[PDB]
Amino acid sequence: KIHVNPPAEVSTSLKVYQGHTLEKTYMGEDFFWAITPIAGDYILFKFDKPVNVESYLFHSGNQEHPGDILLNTTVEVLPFKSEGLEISKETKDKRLEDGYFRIGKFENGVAEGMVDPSLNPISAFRLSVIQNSAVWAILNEIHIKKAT
Repeated sequence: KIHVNPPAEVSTSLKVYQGHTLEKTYMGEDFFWAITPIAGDYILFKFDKPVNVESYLFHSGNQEHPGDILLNTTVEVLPFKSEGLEISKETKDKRLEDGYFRIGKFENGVAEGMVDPSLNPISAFRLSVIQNSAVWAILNEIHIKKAT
């Protein structure tokens, strides 16, 4: 699908297969196709400006290769403000050492979810590969939706 995502510098540690780069998927042009993701691989969307994020949608696999999905991969967000924000005990528990919050993860090839209003606006979205994959990973759709 084609969405207008917030302007961003987009990068990955992953090796892509035959031109299937992350920037084209972010732009709606083609699907991302990574060779066998390993623990500690990431996909990074670093926004040019802070974004008030309502929700996110990542769909892995596609019609032609439906088992080429993202497994054991988390959804992490970097708040623009590092301090000056009360957050709940539950939300503090999701804070990583590098200051990203772990808000979600891939379940049967899909990650979709709301952003806690207390974390907005956001400077970056990251997808962290926590464990090794046997399968290649397609990203067919990326939608980061603005709340404002």
